[PDB]
Amino acid sequence: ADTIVAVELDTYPNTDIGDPSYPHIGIDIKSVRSKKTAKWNMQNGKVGTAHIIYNSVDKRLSAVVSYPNADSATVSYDVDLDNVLPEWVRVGLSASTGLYKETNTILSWSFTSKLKSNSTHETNALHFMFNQFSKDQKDLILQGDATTGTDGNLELTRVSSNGSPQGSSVGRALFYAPVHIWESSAVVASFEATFTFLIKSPDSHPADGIAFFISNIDSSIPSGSTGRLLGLFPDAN
Ligand SMILES: [Ca+2]
Ligand SMILES: [Mn+2]
Repeated sequence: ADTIVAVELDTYPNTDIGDPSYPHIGIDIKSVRSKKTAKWNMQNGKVGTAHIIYNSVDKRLSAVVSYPNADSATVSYDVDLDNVLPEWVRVGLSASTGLYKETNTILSWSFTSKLKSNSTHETNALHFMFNQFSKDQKDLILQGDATTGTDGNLELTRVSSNGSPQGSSVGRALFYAPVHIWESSAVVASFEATFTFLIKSPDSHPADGIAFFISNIDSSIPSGSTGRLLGLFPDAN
């Protein structure tokens, strides 16, 4: 199976797999059962922003999610990602719906990784920023139902022509180039990610959520990962 580290924006509480009884943000280390969660006052139909940060000295994966005019939600988990992830990874966004549904629209996405080595004022770095997506976005690997270009957005899950989100959908977008998160001469490794999202649902119970994830470079959507598994995991272990 894939190796997955993710920050989940979980819109639907599945209490039998350890979700709290409310929408929440969580840190997932190789399991959909988050190592840490925090309550998330999700807003149907409003544009939100998520930030993810980590560095190899502090070994703490942290995330913050907010909306304009509202307080934020934050979650952190102490973990050495070099003991979890391989040396080369791909980064991406994932989303799903199940019997309950929502739009999982990405309006922008940025990522920065830095490897600071032993040699004088070195730094290896990768940075990308999307503030709009075109219909043929060649530097994204789209998987499942994900599409780009509709209103210049990245639609991670299926939406009808009338704009209604569809259930039982799963889709991901990974940045085309592999990302180097560890090197033998590196003295500090760090990354940060930001994405803005629009989760819209005609229903009182939207599902299932959006995640920023880091994976083995050849990661693909696991079989049966619609719904609560967020397109990231093959089971709820
Ligand atoms: Ca859930
Ligand atoms: Mn959850």
